[PDB]
Amino acid sequence: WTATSGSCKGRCFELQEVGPPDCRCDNLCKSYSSCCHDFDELCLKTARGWECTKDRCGEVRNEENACHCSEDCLSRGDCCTNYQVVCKGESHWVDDDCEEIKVPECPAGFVRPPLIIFSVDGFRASYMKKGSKVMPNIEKLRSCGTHAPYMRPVYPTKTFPNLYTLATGLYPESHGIVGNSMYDPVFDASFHLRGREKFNHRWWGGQPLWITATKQGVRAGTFFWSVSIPHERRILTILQWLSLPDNERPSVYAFYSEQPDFSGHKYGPFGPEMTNPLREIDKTVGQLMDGLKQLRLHRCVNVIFVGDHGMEDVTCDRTEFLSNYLTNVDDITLVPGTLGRIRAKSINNSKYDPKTIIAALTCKKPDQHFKPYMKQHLPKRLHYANNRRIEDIHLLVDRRWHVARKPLDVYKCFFQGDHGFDNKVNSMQTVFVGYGPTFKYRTKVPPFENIELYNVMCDLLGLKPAPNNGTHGSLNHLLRTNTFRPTMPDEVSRPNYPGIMYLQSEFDLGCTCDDKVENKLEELNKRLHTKGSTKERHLLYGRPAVLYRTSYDILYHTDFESGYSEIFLMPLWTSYTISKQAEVSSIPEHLTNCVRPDVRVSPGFSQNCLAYKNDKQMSYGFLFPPYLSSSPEAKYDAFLVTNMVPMYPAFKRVWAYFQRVLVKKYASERNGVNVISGPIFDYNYDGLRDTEDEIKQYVEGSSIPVPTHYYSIITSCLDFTQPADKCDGPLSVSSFILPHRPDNDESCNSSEDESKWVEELMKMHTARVRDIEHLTGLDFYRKTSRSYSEILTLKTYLHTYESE
Ligand SMILES: *[C@@H]1O[C@H](CO)[C@@H](O[C@@H]2O[C@H](CO)[C@@H](O[C@@H]3O[C@H](CO[C@H]4O[C@H](CO)[C@@H](O)[C@H](O[C@H]5O[C@H](CO)[C@@H](O)[C@H](O)[C@@H]5O[C@H]5O[C@H](CO)[C@@H](O)[C@H](O)[C@@H]5O)[C@@H]4O)[C@@H](O)[C@H](O[C@H]4O[C@H](CO)[C@@H](O)[C@H](O)[C@@H]4O[C@H]4O[C@H](CO)[C@@H](O)[C@H](O)[C@@H]4O)[C@@H]3O)[C@H](O)[C@H]2NC(C)=O)[C@H](O)[C@H]1NC(C)=O
Ligand SMILES: Cc1nnn(Cc2cc(C(F)(F)F)ccc2CCC(=O)N2CCC(CC[S@@](=O)c3ncc(S(N)(=O)=O)s3)CC2)n1
Ligand SMILES: [Ca+2]
Ligand SMILES: [Ca+2]
Ligand SMILES: [Cl-]
Ligand SMILES: [K+]
Ligand code: NA
Ligand SMILES: [Zn+2]
Repeated sequence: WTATSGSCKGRCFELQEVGPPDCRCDNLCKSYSSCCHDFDELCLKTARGWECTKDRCGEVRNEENACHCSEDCLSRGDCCTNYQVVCKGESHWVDDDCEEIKVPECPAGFVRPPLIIFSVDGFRASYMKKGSKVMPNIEKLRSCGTHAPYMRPVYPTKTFPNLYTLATGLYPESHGIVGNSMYDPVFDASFHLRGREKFNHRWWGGQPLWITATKQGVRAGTFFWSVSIPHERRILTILQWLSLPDNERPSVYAFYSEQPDFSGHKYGPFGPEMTNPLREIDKTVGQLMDGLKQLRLHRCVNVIFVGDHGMEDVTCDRTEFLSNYLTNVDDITLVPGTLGRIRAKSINNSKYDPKTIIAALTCKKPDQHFKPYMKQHLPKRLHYANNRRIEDIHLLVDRRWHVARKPLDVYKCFFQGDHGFDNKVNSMQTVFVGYGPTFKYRTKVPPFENIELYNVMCDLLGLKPAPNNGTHGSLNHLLRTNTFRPTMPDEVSRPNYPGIMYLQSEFDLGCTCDDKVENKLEELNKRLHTKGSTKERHLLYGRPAVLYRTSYDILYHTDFESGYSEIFLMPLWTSYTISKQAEVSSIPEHLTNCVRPDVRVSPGFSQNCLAYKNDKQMSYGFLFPPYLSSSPEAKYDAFLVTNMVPMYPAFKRVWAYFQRVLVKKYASERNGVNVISGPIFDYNYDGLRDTEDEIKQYVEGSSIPVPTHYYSIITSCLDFTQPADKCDGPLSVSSFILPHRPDNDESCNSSEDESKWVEELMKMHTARVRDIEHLTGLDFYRKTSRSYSEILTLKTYLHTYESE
């Protein structure tokens, strides 16, 4: 209930909201059906439009006008944004040359440069180039400020998850806004775009920037705008707030445009109808910048122009129907469209089986335009699992397609655009420009992820960020000043360096190897290798630091070095360098099933071959590949029991092709590579390293835990004219986190040779180094020549494999 008979007089776009039944005058009151009776009359004036004209200059103030051209308007803070251009001979901001903003040039009383976030819905990254002729204000912000070629959104690439990620620095799984539509089974409640459940605070986790600011004594303008407030009025409201007294004036503001998304859905991303929305957005930027210039704020404010996601060509004829695969289609609930999420229609149906739904959806049609996953099997880079609002069964839909339950859902076309697909898809990428005293001048930065921006907005305002998924410091290169200078994390566990401590006969592991094959030149030599003489070649960036409490050993070899876990009975990491000139060899026939005890590591902290023999599902692989041994004698090291890891036969196909073919391919293409590989245990799919008590599967009969995934980090010189092991400058990296699965059901062409499917699999499971850090508790690149912030940027890089 709302007692709508209060008044909005002197309360228009008030910044503190009032409690029901008292009526509201804030920028969300329309969205709550709570505005006072006179809110339209007083707060949404439109009389005489939005621009001063020659005949209005010096007029007598008429409070009915939408904005003013009278002499007092500047000190009142309510002039039309073009007032000084029409009435005082000034130039539009867009017509002024770019001039470096070295320091904030702010009116007295400003304690910090304000931040204005200019957010645009569905603003696809390529609009910056393809629309540049019709967006002169945006183009000047871009060329004169700091810009990225694109900014990566989060998955799903929809509005609500992405705006809230922008606001919090959190993945959707952590902030809780996992879609535009959700069912929370603990609440037993549904969140939808229409309706009122979405206003309940219980959906919205983390700490968004406006709360962060308020808690630390920095005032914030309200970020949300009811859809019927026109853009001109949003801009004028911000500019009016910027004229508040010092004690009342916010330091952080957001504008939001529903365009170009709205028109994109109707017309496709490049429909000829798209030029006009782009022009109109540009005009709105121009109104802000002119208005800031009038207030002497154009060289004071930091402005961020940022999108939530892009837009793809999608029509209703490109819909896949679950009714074509499932016999039981009425026993499921589908969240449909550019992704799918499936759960049982009724929790009383004991016949509902996810395994049989997955199987009925797996590789059933030759051109099938979606792929089912149990959520824990989705690519780890999507970080899309650890939330009860994310259904166990997921469908990753191909770009340009939809999925629906039944044909009647789609005809009971309108639309030519949509979005929501995998966040590496080129059409889903969006934009970032920063312009202001605190951003760099005329500077292009590499693409980055939108989860990073919260930290930077905090830096811009002198705020300590709440705990988030950004890597704070990774975007320091965007900033002229207010950089954040973190210290590397301290190592928690120091390694042991075991020497030869065990005789061969102390091992009863059921392993065999044909290696009784016998010199002081080459005996001193092999001793030096075991003591670390080649470690500078294979460990190029220092050993990784272990950031949690555990017991592990460093093991040196000619060809590779490893950090061996006494708790998990395998390496945490294995590091090796393969030059451009390295040669690939086969496993000799006599060594095919060779596994050799490691005389540095106790039988009690070793794996055993008998467990693998007994476990009919599980085989083994090696982390340092025998194929890349530097010599026949060095090859014996590769068969140590301490280089062995549990592998499903199905996975061995993948891993063998990576090791035998791809590593050498990358070393040829990149002029040598350094490789760090290892196991990952994430049984609770939270993106973080499991403790021992979280492990759900062991090699039958043993204490050997089975990884959920295998990683590799592949580093070389960014200047590929220099070999990876003699690189003077910046590094280049690509990484993956491969799911350790007992079948290759994910890969529909897996019956073909590995050359036709393995690399496509690996591309899908591309990863950042930081993703592997979360998953292992390890900290990489500890000893380079490079600045730490540069290394943090390196750690957030994702190799996406999309074209330009
Ligand atoms: C991305 O960045 C984020 C932010 O840094 C990372 O998320 C953090 O991860 C931590 C570990 O998973 C986690 O720490 C836990 O916090 C518990 C207190 O949590 C509440 O308070 C905080 C602080 O304000 C708040 O942020 C939390 O918000 C979550 O939950 C609400 C619902 O209340 C949601 O609205 C909100 O969206 C958010 O949800 C997300 O996180 C929760 C987990 O907290 C998930 O379940 C959701 O799916 C969603 O992803 C909470 O309101 C604290 O109680 C935990 O303590 C347990 O573990 C410790 C280990 O130190 C143990 O010693 C204790 O005994 C304790 O265990 C007891 O409870 C167990 C569970 O009931 C029980 O099994 C035991 O037997 C014990 O009784 C723990 O410290 C932190 O909350 C989140 N923060 C956020 C915002 O998500 C994230 O990891 C990053 N991602 C990556 C990939 O790096
Ligand atoms: C979510 C969310 N989380 N935090 N915020 C606040 C926020 C943060 C930022 C940030 F962080 F960048 F700084 C910027 C701007 C805002 C305000 C957005 C705003 O005023 N909105 C009201 C209108 C809504 C339209 C839905 S309908 O038009 C559609 N729904 C879904 C659609 S689609 N395109 O199909 O996915 S369109 C959007 C929100 N909003
Ligand atoms: Ca959007
Ligand atoms: Ca985990
Ligand atoms: Cl959704
Ligand atoms: K076996
Ligand atoms: Na297959
Ligand atoms: Zn949209």
